[PDB]
Amino acid sequence: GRTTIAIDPVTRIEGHLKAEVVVENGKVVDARLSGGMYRGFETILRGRDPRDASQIVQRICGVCPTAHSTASVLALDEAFGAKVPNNGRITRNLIFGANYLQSHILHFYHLSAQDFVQGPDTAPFVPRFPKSDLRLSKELNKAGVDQYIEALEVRRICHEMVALFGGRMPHVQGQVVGGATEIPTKEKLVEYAARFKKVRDFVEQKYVPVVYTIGSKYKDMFKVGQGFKAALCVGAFPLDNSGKKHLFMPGVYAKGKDMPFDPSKIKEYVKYSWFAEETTGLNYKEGKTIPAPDKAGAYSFVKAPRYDGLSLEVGPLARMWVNNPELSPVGKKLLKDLFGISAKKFRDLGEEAAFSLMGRHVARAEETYYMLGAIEGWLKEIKAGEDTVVMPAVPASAEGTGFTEAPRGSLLHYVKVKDSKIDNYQIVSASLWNCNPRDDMGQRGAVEEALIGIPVDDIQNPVNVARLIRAFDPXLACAVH
Amino acid sequence: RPPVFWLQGQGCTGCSVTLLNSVHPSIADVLLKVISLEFHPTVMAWEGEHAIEHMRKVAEKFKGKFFLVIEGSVPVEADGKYCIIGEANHHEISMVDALKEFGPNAAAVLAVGTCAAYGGIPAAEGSETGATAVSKFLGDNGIKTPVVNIPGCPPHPDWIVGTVVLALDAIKKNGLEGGLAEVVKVLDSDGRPTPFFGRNIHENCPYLDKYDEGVMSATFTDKVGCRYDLGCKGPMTMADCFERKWNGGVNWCVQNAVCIGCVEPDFPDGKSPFYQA
Ligand code: SF4
Ligand code: SF4
Ligand code: FCO
Ligand SMILES: [Cl-]
Ligand SMILES: [Fe+2]
Ligand code: NI
Ligand SMILES: [S]
Repeated sequence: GRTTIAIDPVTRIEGHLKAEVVVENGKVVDARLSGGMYRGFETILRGRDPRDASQIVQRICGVCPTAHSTASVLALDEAFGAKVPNNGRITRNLIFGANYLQSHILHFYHLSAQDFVQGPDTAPFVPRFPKSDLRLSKELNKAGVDQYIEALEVRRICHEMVALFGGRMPHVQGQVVGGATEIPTKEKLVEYAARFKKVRDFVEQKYVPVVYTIGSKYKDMFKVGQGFKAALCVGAFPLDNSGKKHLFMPGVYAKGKDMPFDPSKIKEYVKYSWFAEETTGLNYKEGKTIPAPDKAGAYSFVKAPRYDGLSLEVGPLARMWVNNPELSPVGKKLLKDLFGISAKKFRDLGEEAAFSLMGRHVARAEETYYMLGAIEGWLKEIKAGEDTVVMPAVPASAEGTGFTEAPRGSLLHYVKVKDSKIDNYQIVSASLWNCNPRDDMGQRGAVEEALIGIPVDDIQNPVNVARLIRAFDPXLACAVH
Repeated sequence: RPPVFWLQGQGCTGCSVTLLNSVHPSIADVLLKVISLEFHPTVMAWEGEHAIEHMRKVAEKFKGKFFLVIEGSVPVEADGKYCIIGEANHHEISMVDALKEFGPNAAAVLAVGTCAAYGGIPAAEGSETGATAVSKFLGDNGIKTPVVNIPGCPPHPDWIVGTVVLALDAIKKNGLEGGLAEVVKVLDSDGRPTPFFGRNIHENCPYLDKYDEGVMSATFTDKVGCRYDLGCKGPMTMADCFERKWNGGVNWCVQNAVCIGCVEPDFPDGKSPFYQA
């Protein structure tokens, strides 16, 4: 009574993903995810001037390039000994945070919303599954489409904000070792704040409400997709120049317990990944990337990262759970009205609902709101005209690690410099943590496990397989690099 | 609206994101009024084997008349195992396979982005997947379909949209074969539409006076001097970024920092190190 289903490509994600599930008695009972495309940035980078890395590594992903830019320049800062000016710290936060808004808006509306909203009767919105389980009223559905179309302009405006101090987007020019390449002027800070107002309004008035609204028509989706119920956050957006206070603070959550984040406890397994057997079990400081595309038993170009042997998830859910901030006003309101739930802080959703298919869409909308306040702060904190960069020399031999949170989860770059050239460069990315295969111990990756128990009551219209995946906002370019 | 299939090989999806930033026309207008984007895995409604089957049904219906956009390079090593883009009939589909299947039957191939056009970062020093430019991979396999390169890492949205409109207006006025001939006439030796890649950045740079005076910025944040000593590759780059700029006109690379020559065939290695001349 076991049926295997294969989905390749999973669409309305970034990058190349095959999902294979076994369905039994109307539910997933096993799962395997395959990242099908490899480029090998960690070898491509070797031998280069380290400053090149903060451009090369952005081409890992055109959706989240500012996250790779940030991790890279932070790693180079430590390796070079560069003291980033206070004003450059703030400019970086303005550049990067603006893409948090773009990416989260892009994900819900232009990747996720078609899970619940029927679009216009033309490609690429048709054809689709005959029984797509699209539950919304004609009135709410059209609101979905109207907001989808509006979100196209809103997310474009987010990239205008990125480019004001970042140079262009995708692939910013404005972040380098030592700070930020362009001092914010009063004039362009107005241009930034003007656009920010429009995005704030769309976020508060349209995006956050509609996530709660649409979820209420899908309350069964809060009861599936829990997986391991274990989360990772490495910290992001420095709030001072001490390196200790951050908008998101690091932390691990596993087996109901909060624990601190210790990066020496990260290892990358490759038994079921297409990399040479001899490279398994490595911390990123000793990481190796030797492709083995014919290796028997392997089924993915994604390595299997494990935290102290744990398989964790990352992303807005992970961050909001770890940081347990205050929920937004309209979130409290609509959790009361539409779900009969009383909540003040994010964890008042409780572990089961937060760690759910629909909970991760909720966490992402709440985080988008949360970020509005951070950006407002930096727009006040910034000092128009004050220098944003130092010009440091290339070290002959050095190492550094840059930690941040990409829109989709924890991201670190580690660089080792030898002879003033890149000797090793290792990337542990967000969707790597989510969409990885089994480790050498046979423990499944986070989404592989979160797929367990997903309903497939109609093997010919198995829409919940990819809906669950999309809740994690995957980016297989990031996962494999 | 002609049918368009958008296939991604060794890409970072930056080509698709930059297209979403199109201002005039907006992306909604492009999709709803200019092209019929029949397959695009990042934005389309359906999924998996059904999305591929749909593309084949449209490809078989519109044989010789559909436009094929290729993002990313094509890895030929290990029998194509470095880029699997789908599965139909329990049969994995590599980018090599998919390009041999659809390439011959397209009206034209638009290689968008420096990876597809010229190989780019996946083909750079240190790589080991056999990343290949589209025009090269097709020639190597005897496929005569015309290729138009729209390079850049990423291209400006106006370069992609502009080239599609350019070719559709040519085809309306002169038919399919004649319209495409008129398009080839406006391509430079690197396959690029000269409307967008016909002018050198440096020769049109607003800091050209400082360059000739020898007044060079020594820190990035110094917006008075020429950026040449900081590594600007404007002198070796063919694009109109000095004029149309980026993201609704709010900035461009030379104002903000340096040009890194992302539209040129030798990107990245021939433009590296980025931060010294
Ligand atoms: S070297 Fe660069 S900044 Fe200087 S004039 Fe040329 S294009 Fe402009
Ligand atoms: S200015 Fe140079 S690096 Fe920037 S987009 Fe144009 S060609 Fe590419
Ligand atoms: N966000 C984003 Fe990209 C991924 N996953 C990174 O890191
Ligand atoms: Cl980002
Ligand atoms: Fe890695
Ligand atoms: Ni990404
Ligand atoms: S991403």
